[PDB]
Amino acid sequence: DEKLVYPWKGIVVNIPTTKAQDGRSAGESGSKLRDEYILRGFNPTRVRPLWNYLGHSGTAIVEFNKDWNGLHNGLLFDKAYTVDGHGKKDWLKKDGPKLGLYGWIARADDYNGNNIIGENLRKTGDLKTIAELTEEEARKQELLVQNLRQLVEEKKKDMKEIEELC
Amino acid sequence: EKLVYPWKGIVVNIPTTKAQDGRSAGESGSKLRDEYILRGFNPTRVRPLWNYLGHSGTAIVEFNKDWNGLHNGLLFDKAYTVDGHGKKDWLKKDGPKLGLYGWIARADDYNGNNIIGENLRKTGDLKTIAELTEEEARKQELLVQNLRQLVEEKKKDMKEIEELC
Repeated sequence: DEKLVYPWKGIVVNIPTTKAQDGRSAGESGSKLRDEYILRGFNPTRVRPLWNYLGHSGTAIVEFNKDWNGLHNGLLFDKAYTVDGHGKKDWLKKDGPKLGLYGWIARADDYNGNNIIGENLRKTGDLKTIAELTEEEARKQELLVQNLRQLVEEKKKDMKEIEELC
Repeated sequence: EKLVYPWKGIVVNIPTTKAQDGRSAGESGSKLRDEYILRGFNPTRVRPLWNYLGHSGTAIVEFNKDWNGLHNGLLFDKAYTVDGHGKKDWLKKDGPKLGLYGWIARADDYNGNNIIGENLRKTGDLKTIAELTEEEARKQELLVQNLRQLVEEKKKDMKEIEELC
């Protein structure tokens, strides 16, 4: 199906910024936003705003753990904003003025995209397709059980040996 | 039939020698241990049974507590048996016997009212193969579940993600 950015990443936009005398924008460290997401159960490792020549672009990348708990967290992050009426599709409606953060998990569109996001997604990660991953993992598992059953199967044979002698 | 745990071997007809004082003596049996080792029988210990004459002409062969032990002991047993030197062979009133006669220790020996039985009860207890053989493959059919369980779990964890995706 659709691919995603490994390691899993979150995109949030519409961060409030402030323009200083020199004309550069600034903003919160995002560790404030990290904490919130932590308290929310989203357990991200890192929240870094994307910078440019002006400074804070009003967008940040949310970083999740490489493992399967990561992907879990990120998806939650995604479903939250989506159900709150603050998904990407919501960010993009020309339907007017937007209030508060809008956020979504990073897929191929974002990785591809010709902009400061896409540029910072390719600098840091690679596309990967869920099922492809989801498959290898249950294959890696159906694999050991054999090897275990094998080892038991063996011990069983070792036990019929003795009985056959007895 | 039951057997003596830890597994033991009985060998009889060890040659002995009578000293001036009227006591019998014999080899240490570590010589016999070594032979059995070279034979693949891998015993831990061979100790002759003594009394107040000294060497009774019989020794107990000791095997490891584990399942390799029982294996070794049984081999020991089948060897002597096929060599024409089992217990049934030791006991025929059919005449004069040459060389060691040996056999693995079962209930008869453990019970028996003699220096053997007395030294098997002092050192071990009867146990019935199947009873043991059972618990072991039950202990095993048991973990595989618990493993499959753990995998079964990870599989569910994986459908979760797919269901969200």
